[PDB]
Amino acid sequence: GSHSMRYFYTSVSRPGRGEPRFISVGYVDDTQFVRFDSDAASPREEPRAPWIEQEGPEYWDRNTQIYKAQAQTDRESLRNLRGYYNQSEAGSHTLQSMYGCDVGPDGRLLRGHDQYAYDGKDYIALNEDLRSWTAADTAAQITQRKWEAAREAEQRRAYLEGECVEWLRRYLENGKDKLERADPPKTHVTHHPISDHEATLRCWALGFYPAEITLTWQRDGEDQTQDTELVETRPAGDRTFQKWAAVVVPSGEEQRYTCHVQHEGLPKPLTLRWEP
Amino acid sequence: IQRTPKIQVYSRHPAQNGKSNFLNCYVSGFHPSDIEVDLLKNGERIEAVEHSDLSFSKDWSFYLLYYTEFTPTEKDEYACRVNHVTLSQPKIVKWDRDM
Amino acid sequence: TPRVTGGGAM
Ligand SMILES: [Cl-]
Ligand SMILES: [Cl-]
Ligand SMILES: [Cl-]
Ligand SMILES: [Cl-]
Ligand code: NA
Ligand SMILES: [Zn+2]
Repeated sequence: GSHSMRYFYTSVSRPGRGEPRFISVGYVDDTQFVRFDSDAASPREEPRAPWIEQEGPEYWDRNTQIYKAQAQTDRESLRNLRGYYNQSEAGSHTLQSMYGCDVGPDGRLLRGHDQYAYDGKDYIALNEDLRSWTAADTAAQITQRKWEAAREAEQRRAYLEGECVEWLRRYLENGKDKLERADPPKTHVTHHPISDHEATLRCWALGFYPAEITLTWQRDGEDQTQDTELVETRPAGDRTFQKWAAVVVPSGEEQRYTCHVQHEGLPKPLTLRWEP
Repeated sequence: IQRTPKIQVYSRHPAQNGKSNFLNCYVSGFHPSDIEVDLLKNGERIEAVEHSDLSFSKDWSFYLLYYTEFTPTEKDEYACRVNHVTLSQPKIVKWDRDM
Repeated sequence: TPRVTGGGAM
Protein backbone atom coordinates (compact mmCIF):
# COMPACT_ATOMS: atom_id res chain seq x y z
CA GLY A 1 0.00 0.00 0.00
CA SER A 2 1.02 3.63 0.63
CA HIS A 3 4.16 4.31 2.72
CA SER A 4 5.82 7.30 4.37
CA MET A 5 9.20 8.31 5.66
CA ARG A 6 9.39 11.04 8.33
CA TYR A 7 12.11 12.65 10.41
CA PHE A 8 11.15 14.38 13.67
CA TYR A 9 13.65 16.85 15.22
CA THR A 10 13.32 18.43 18.67
CA SER A 11 15.68 21.28 19.77
CA VAL A 12 15.10 22.55 23.32
CA SER A 13 16.99 25.45 24.90
CA ARG A 14 17.83 25.25 28.61
CA PRO A 15 19.45 28.56 29.76
CA GLY A 16 21.97 27.95 32.53
CA ARG A 17 22.09 24.18 31.71
CA GLY A 18 24.29 24.22 28.59
CA GLU A 19 23.45 24.46 24.90
CA PRO A 20 20.13 23.29 23.36
CA ARG A 21 19.71 19.53 23.11
CA PHE A 22 19.00 18.32 19.56
CA ILE A 23 17.25 14.93 19.16
CA SER A 24 16.13 13.37 15.89
CA VAL A 25 14.10 10.18 15.26
CA GLY A 26 13.45 8.66 11.84
CA TYR A 27 10.35 6.52 10.91
CA VAL A 28 9.10 4.46 8.01
CA ASP A 29 5.31 4.33 8.54
CA ASP A 30 4.86 3.51 12.28
CA THR A 31 8.33 1.91 12.57
CA GLN A 32 11.16 3.96 14.15
CA PHE A 33 14.51 3.00 12.52
CA VAL A 34 17.12 5.65 13.59
CA ARG A 35 17.92 8.12 16.35
CA PHE A 36 20.49 10.87 17.02
CA ASP A 37 20.88 12.62 20.37
CA SER A 38 23.34 15.53 21.04
CA ASP A 39 23.25 14.55 24.79
CA ALA A 40 24.52 10.96 24.05
CA ALA A 41 28.10 10.25 25.36
CA SER A 42 29.41 10.10 21.72
CA PRO A 43 26.61 11.52 19.48
CA ARG A 44 26.10 9.35 16.42
CA GLU A 45 23.17 8.16 14.28
CA GLU A 46 22.17 4.79 15.77
CA PRO A 47 20.05 1.97 14.32
CA ARG A 48 16.71 1.27 15.96
CA ALA A 49 15.27 -1.36 13.59
CA PRO A 50 16.82 -4.66 12.37
CA TRP A 51 16.59 -3.90 8.64
CA ILE A 52 18.75 -0.69 8.86
CA GLU A 53 21.68 -2.48 10.65
CA GLN A 54 23.07 -3.66 7.25
CA GLU A 55 23.89 -0.05 6.24
CA GLY A 56 27.67 0.39 5.97
CA PRO A 57 30.00 2.68 8.02
CA GLU A 58 29.66 5.44 5.34
CA TYR A 59 25.88 5.59 6.07
CA TRP A 60 26.32 6.17 9.84
CA ASP A 61 29.26 8.57 9.28
CA ARG A 62 27.51 10.78 6.64
CA ASN A 63 24.24 10.91 8.62
CA THR A 64 26.02 11.73 11.90
CA GLN A 65 27.68 14.73 10.17
CA ILE A 66 24.22 15.87 8.85
CA TYR A 67 22.65 15.84 12.37
CA LYS A 68 25.65 17.59 13.95
CA ALA A 69 25.43 20.41 11.37
CA GLN A 70 21.63 20.56 11.86
CA ALA A 71 22.01 20.82 15.66
CA GLN A 72 24.24 23.94 15.10
CA THR A 73 21.77 25.44 12.61
CA ASP A 74 18.86 24.83 15.08
CA ARG A 75 20.80 26.59 17.86
CA GLU A 76 21.22 29.65 15.51
CA SER A 77 17.45 29.43 14.63
CA LEU A 78 16.52 29.32 18.39
CA ARG A 79 18.59 32.52 19.00
CA ASN A 80 16.87 34.23 15.99
CA LEU A 81 13.40 33.00 17.08
CA ARG A 82 13.91 34.39 20.62
CA GLY A 83 14.69 37.82 18.96
CA TYR A 84 11.70 37.68 16.55
CA TYR A 85 9.38 37.27 19.57
CA ASN A 86 11.25 39.81 21.79
CA GLN A 87 11.75 37.03 24.37
CA SER A 88 14.16 37.08 27.37
CA GLU A 89 17.37 35.01 27.37
CA ALA A 90 16.05 33.34 30.62
CA GLY A 91 13.27 31.12 29.32
CA SER A 92 13.40 27.75 27.59
CA HIS A 93 11.98 27.35 24.06
CA THR A 94 11.36 24.47 21.69
CA LEU A 95 11.91 24.26 17.93
CA GLN A 96 10.42 21.16 16.22
CA SER A 97 10.96 20.13 12.63
CA MET A 98 8.96 17.39 10.79
CA TYR A 99 9.60 16.45 7.14
CA GLY A 100 9.36 13.56 4.74
CA CYS A 101 7.62 11.96 1.80
CA ASP A 102 4.56 9.78 1.07
CA VAL A 103 4.75 7.25 -1.79
CA GLY A 104 2.15 4.96 -3.36
CA PRO A 105 2.30 1.16 -3.94
CA ASP A 106 4.49 1.84 -7.01
CA GLY A 107 7.06 4.00 -5.16
CA ARG A 108 5.91 7.25 -6.84
CA LEU A 109 5.86 10.53 -4.79
CA LEU A 110 2.34 11.32 -3.54
CA ARG A 111 3.13 14.25 -1.21
CA GLY A 112 6.10 15.94 0.48
CA HIS A 113 6.14 17.75 3.88
CA ASP A 114 8.70 20.11 5.46
CA GLN A 115 7.47 22.12 8.41
CA TYR A 116 8.19 23.61 11.78
CA ALA A 117 6.71 24.55 15.15
CA TYR A 118 7.97 26.97 17.81
CA ASP A 119 6.86 26.42 21.41
CA GLY A 120 4.28 23.85 20.16
CA LYS A 121 2.62 26.24 17.63
CA ASP A 122 2.88 25.94 13.82
CA TYR A 123 5.54 28.40 12.64
CA ILE A 124 6.24 27.86 8.94
CA ALA A 125 5.54 25.10 6.46
CA LEU A 126 6.50 24.29 2.86
CA ASN A 127 3.31 24.25 0.82
CA GLU A 128 2.12 21.13 -1.09
CA ASP A 129 3.62 22.63 -4.27
CA LEU A 130 7.10 22.24 -2.65
CA ARG A 131 7.94 25.77 -3.99
CA SER A 132 6.38 28.30 -1.57
CA TRP A 133 5.95 28.74 2.22
CA THR A 134 3.09 29.55 4.60
CA ALA A 135 4.12 31.66 7.62
CA ALA A 136 1.92 31.63 10.75
CA ASP A 137 2.77 35.14 11.97
CA THR A 138 4.98 38.20 11.42
CA ALA A 139 8.03 36.45 13.01
CA ALA A 140 7.70 33.43 10.58
CA GLN A 141 7.36 36.03 7.74
CA ILE A 142 10.98 36.96 8.53
CA THR A 143 12.03 33.32 8.13
CA GLN A 144 9.98 33.21 4.88
CA ARG A 145 11.71 36.34 3.47
CA LYS A 146 15.14 34.87 4.33
CA TRP A 147 14.25 31.49 2.72
CA GLU A 148 12.73 33.11 -0.34
CA ALA A 149 15.95 35.22 -0.75
CA ALA A 150 18.06 32.04 -0.43
CA ARG A 151 15.73 29.95 -2.77
CA GLU A 152 15.66 27.50 0.20
CA ALA A 153 12.52 25.71 -1.09
CA GLU A 154 14.44 24.39 -4.15
CA GLN A 155 16.84 22.37 -1.96
CA ARG A 156 13.85 21.08 0.07
CA ARG A 157 11.96 19.99 -3.05
CA ALA A 158 15.07 18.28 -4.46
CA TYR A 159 15.37 16.10 -1.31
CA LEU A 160 11.63 15.32 -1.09
CA GLU A 161 11.33 14.20 -4.74
CA GLY A 162 14.83 12.65 -4.88
CA GLU A 163 16.73 11.20 -1.87
CA CYS A 164 13.57 10.93 0.25
CA VAL A 165 11.75 8.71 -2.28
CA GLU A 166 14.88 6.68 -3.24
CA TRP A 167 15.89 5.91 0.39
CA LEU A 168 12.26 5.10 1.40
CA ARG A 169 12.06 2.63 -1.56
CA ARG A 170 15.40 1.04 -0.38
CA TYR A 171 14.19 0.76 3.28
CA LEU A 172 10.88 -0.82 2.16
CA GLU A 173 12.77 -3.42 0.13
CA ASN A 174 15.29 -4.14 2.93
CA GLY A 175 12.58 -4.36 5.62
CA LYS A 176 9.84 -5.92 3.45
CA ASP A 177 9.04 -8.85 5.78
CA LYS A 178 7.88 -6.31 8.47
CA LEU A 179 7.19 -2.99 6.66
CA GLU A 180 4.97 -4.64 4.02
CA ARG A 181 3.16 -6.82 6.57
CA ALA A 182 -0.10 -5.73 8.19
CA ASP A 183 -0.81 -7.61 11.47
CA PRO A 184 -4.57 -7.71 12.08
CA PRO A 185 -6.08 -6.85 15.48
CA LYS A 186 -6.80 -9.72 17.91
CA THR A 187 -10.24 -8.82 19.34
CA HIS A 188 -12.53 -9.57 22.29
CA VAL A 189 -15.40 -7.92 24.17
CA THR A 190 -15.42 -7.74 28.00
CA HIS A 191 -18.43 -7.09 30.21
CA HIS A 192 -18.23 -5.49 33.63
CA PRO A 193 -21.33 -4.67 35.73
CA ILE A 194 -21.25 -1.08 37.13
CA SER A 195 -24.44 -1.48 39.24
CA ASP A 196 -27.60 -3.63 39.17
CA HIS A 197 -28.88 -1.78 36.09
CA GLU A 198 -25.78 -0.87 33.99
CA ALA A 199 -22.64 -2.62 32.67
CA THR A 200 -19.63 -1.55 30.62
CA LEU A 201 -18.99 -3.32 27.32
CA ARG A 202 -15.35 -2.84 26.24
CA CYS A 203 -14.20 -3.75 22.75
CA TRP A 204 -10.47 -4.60 22.54
CA ALA A 205 -8.06 -4.55 19.59
CA LEU A 206 -4.55 -5.93 20.31
CA GLY A 207 -1.38 -6.74 18.43
CA PHE A 208 -2.07 -4.82 15.24
CA TYR A 209 0.25 -2.95 12.86
CA PRO A 210 0.12 -0.29 11.42
CA ALA A 211 -1.46 1.93 14.10
CA GLU A 212 -4.37 3.14 11.90
CA ILE A 213 -7.61 1.45 13.05
CA THR A 214 -11.32 2.25 13.32
CA LEU A 215 -13.11 0.92 16.47
CA THR A 216 -16.77 1.87 16.91
CA TRP A 217 -19.78 0.75 18.94
CA GLN A 218 -23.32 0.73 17.44
CA ARG A 219 -26.64 0.42 19.32
CA ASP A 220 -29.35 -0.99 16.97
CA GLY A 221 -26.92 -0.25 14.09
CA GLU A 222 -26.48 3.48 14.95
CA ASP A 223 -22.99 4.85 15.77
CA GLN A 224 -22.55 5.75 19.47
CA THR A 225 -19.95 8.55 18.92
CA GLN A 226 -20.90 10.75 21.89
CA ASP A 227 -21.45 7.82 24.30
CA THR A 228 -18.26 5.84 23.53
CA GLU A 229 -15.06 6.18 25.64
CA LEU A 230 -12.30 5.70 23.02
CA VAL A 231 -8.66 5.57 24.25
CA GLU A 232 -5.77 6.82 22.08
CA THR A 233 -4.05 4.07 20.08
CA ARG A 234 -1.04 2.99 22.15
CA PRO A 235 2.19 1.11 21.45
CA ALA A 236 2.59 -2.38 23.01
CA GLY A 237 6.43 -2.22 22.89
CA ASP A 238 6.76 -5.17 20.41
CA ARG A 239 6.10 -2.94 17.27
CA THR A 240 2.32 -3.50 17.59
CA PHE A 241 -0.51 -1.23 18.84
CA GLN A 242 -3.57 -1.55 21.07
CA LYS A 243 -6.88 0.27 21.38
CA TRP A 244 -10.21 -0.11 23.13
CA ALA A 245 -13.70 1.44 22.98
CA ALA A 246 -16.19 1.23 25.83
CA VAL A 247 -19.85 1.93 26.23
CA VAL A 248 -22.17 1.88 29.30
CA VAL A 249 -25.24 -0.22 28.54
CA PRO A 250 -28.54 -0.89 30.35
CA SER A 251 -28.60 -4.40 31.90
CA GLY A 252 -30.30 -6.88 29.56
CA GLU A 253 -29.73 -4.76 26.40
CA GLU A 254 -26.18 -6.07 25.67
CA GLN A 255 -27.23 -7.88 22.43
CA ARG A 256 -28.32 -4.57 20.85
CA TYR A 257 -24.68 -3.42 20.80
CA THR A 258 -22.12 -4.34 18.12
CA CYS A 259 -18.46 -3.45 17.95
CA HIS A 260 -17.11 -2.77 14.47
CA VAL A 261 -13.37 -3.11 13.68
CA GLN A 262 -11.70 -1.86 10.45
CA HIS A 263 -7.93 -2.47 9.94
CA GLU A 264 -5.77 -3.11 6.87
CA GLY A 265 -4.71 -6.52 8.27
CA LEU A 266 -8.32 -7.76 8.15
CA PRO A 267 -9.72 -9.68 5.10
CA LYS A 268 -13.10 -8.02 5.91
CA PRO A 269 -14.28 -5.74 8.82
CA LEU A 270 -15.22 -7.45 12.10
CA THR A 271 -18.65 -7.24 13.79
CA LEU A 272 -18.38 -8.36 17.41
CA ARG A 273 -20.84 -8.80 20.23
CA TRP A 274 -20.49 -9.69 23.90
CA GLU A 275 -20.42 -13.52 24.07
CA PRO A 276 -21.55 -14.52 27.62
CA ILE B 1 0.83 27.54 25.46
CA GLN B 2 1.23 24.24 27.42
CA ARG B 3 -0.44 20.80 27.04
CA THR B 4 -0.88 18.32 29.90
CA PRO B 5 -0.08 14.62 29.29
CA LYS B 6 -2.64 11.93 28.65
CA ILE B 7 -1.49 8.78 30.59
CA GLN B 8 -2.28 5.10 29.98
CA VAL B 9 -0.90 2.24 32.09
CA TYR B 10 -1.21 -1.28 30.69
CA SER B 11 0.54 -4.53 29.86
CA ARG B 12 2.14 -5.60 26.55
CA HIS B 13 -0.02 -8.80 26.55
CA PRO B 14 -3.22 -9.55 28.57
CA ALA B 15 -2.00 -10.22 32.09
CA GLN B 16 -1.72 -13.82 33.33
CA ASN B 17 -0.52 -14.37 36.94
CA GLY B 18 2.91 -16.02 36.96
CA LYS B 19 3.70 -15.24 33.30
CA SER B 20 6.44 -12.70 32.37
CA ASN B 21 5.15 -9.65 30.50
CA PHE B 22 5.90 -5.89 30.14
CA LEU B 23 4.32 -3.07 32.17
CA ASN B 24 3.91 0.06 30.06
CA CYS B 25 3.14 3.68 30.77
CA TYR B 26 2.39 5.72 27.65
CA VAL B 27 2.44 9.48 28.07
CA SER B 28 1.23 11.52 25.10
CA GLY B 29 -0.25 14.82 23.95
CA PHE B 30 2.06 16.93 26.12
CA HIS B 31 4.10 20.11 25.58
CA PRO B 32 6.87 21.02 26.54
CA SER B 33 8.79 17.72 26.26
CA ASP B 34 10.35 17.64 29.74
CA ILE B 35 8.47 15.06 31.79
CA GLU B 36 9.25 12.65 34.60
CA VAL B 37 7.65 9.17 34.69
CA ASP B 38 7.99 6.48 37.36
CA LEU B 39 6.59 2.95 37.35
CA LEU B 40 5.60 1.81 40.88
CA LYS B 41 5.26 -1.69 42.39
CA ASN B 42 3.23 -1.65 45.67
CA GLY B 43 3.87 2.16 45.91
CA GLU B 44 7.66 1.83 45.44
CA ARG B 45 9.68 3.07 42.45
CA ILE B 46 10.81 0.31 40.06
CA GLU B 47 14.53 0.72 39.19
CA ALA B 48 16.01 0.77 35.63
CA VAL B 49 12.72 1.48 33.78
CA GLU B 50 13.48 2.08 30.06
CA HIS B 51 11.81 4.48 27.65
CA SER B 52 11.39 5.17 23.96
CA ASP B 53 13.22 7.95 22.04
CA LEU B 54 11.54 11.35 22.20
CA SER B 55 9.05 11.70 19.32
CA PHE B 56 5.91 13.70 18.56
CA SER B 57 2.59 13.56 16.69
CA LYS B 58 1.34 15.68 13.70
CA ASP B 59 -0.14 18.21 16.20
CA TRP B 60 3.44 18.63 17.60
CA SER B 61 2.56 17.09 20.98
CA PHE B 62 5.20 14.71 22.41
CA TYR B 63 4.81 11.05 23.36
CA LEU B 64 6.96 8.51 25.23
CA LEU B 65 6.57 4.90 26.27
CA TYR B 66 8.12 3.88 29.63
CA TYR B 67 8.40 0.14 30.17
CA THR B 68 9.72 -2.63 32.42
CA GLU B 69 9.74 -6.46 32.36
CA PHE B 70 7.44 -7.84 35.09
CA THR B 71 5.64 -11.01 36.23
CA PRO B 72 2.12 -10.12 37.43
CA THR B 73 0.66 -11.78 40.55
CA GLU B 74 -2.83 -11.51 42.16
CA LYS B 75 -1.44 -9.50 45.13
CA ASP B 76 0.93 -6.98 43.50
CA GLU B 77 -0.39 -3.54 42.58
CA TYR B 78 1.25 -1.39 39.89
CA ALA B 79 0.91 2.24 38.85
CA CYS B 80 2.45 5.04 36.82
CA ARG B 81 3.38 8.42 38.40
CA VAL B 82 3.88 11.41 36.12
CA ASN B 83 5.25 14.87 36.78
CA HIS B 84 5.02 17.73 34.25
CA VAL B 85 5.08 21.58 34.33
CA THR B 86 1.26 21.54 33.81
CA LEU B 87 0.79 19.46 37.02
CA SER B 88 0.85 20.98 40.53
CA GLN B 89 1.15 17.48 42.08
CA PRO B 90 2.39 14.13 40.61
CA LYS B 91 -0.47 12.37 38.77
CA ILE B 92 -0.91 8.68 39.67
CA VAL B 93 -2.68 6.19 37.39
CA LYS B 94 -3.21 2.66 38.72
CA TRP B 95 -2.78 -0.40 36.52
CA ASP B 96 -6.15 -2.04 35.99
CA ARG B 97 -5.89 -5.31 34.00
CA ASP B 98 -9.28 -4.50 32.36
CA MET B 99 -7.97 -1.26 30.74
CA THR C 1 18.45 9.21 5.10
CA PRO C 2 18.06 12.79 6.58
CA ARG C 3 18.00 16.07 4.56
CA VAL C 4 20.65 18.83 4.40
CA THR C 5 19.28 22.44 4.43
CA GLY C 6 20.94 25.63 3.06
CA GLY C 7 22.21 26.22 6.62
CA GLY C 8 21.42 29.95 6.66
CA ALA C 9 19.05 29.35 9.68
CA MET C 10 15.52 30.65 10.38
CL1 LIG D 1 9.88 36.46 27.70
CL1 LIG E 1 13.21 -7.20 8.50
CL1 LIG F 1 -6.33 8.19 26.51
CL1 LIG G 1 8.82 17.94 34.82
NA1 NA H 1 -7.55 7.65 28.24
ZN1 LIG I 1 18.00 26.64 7.03
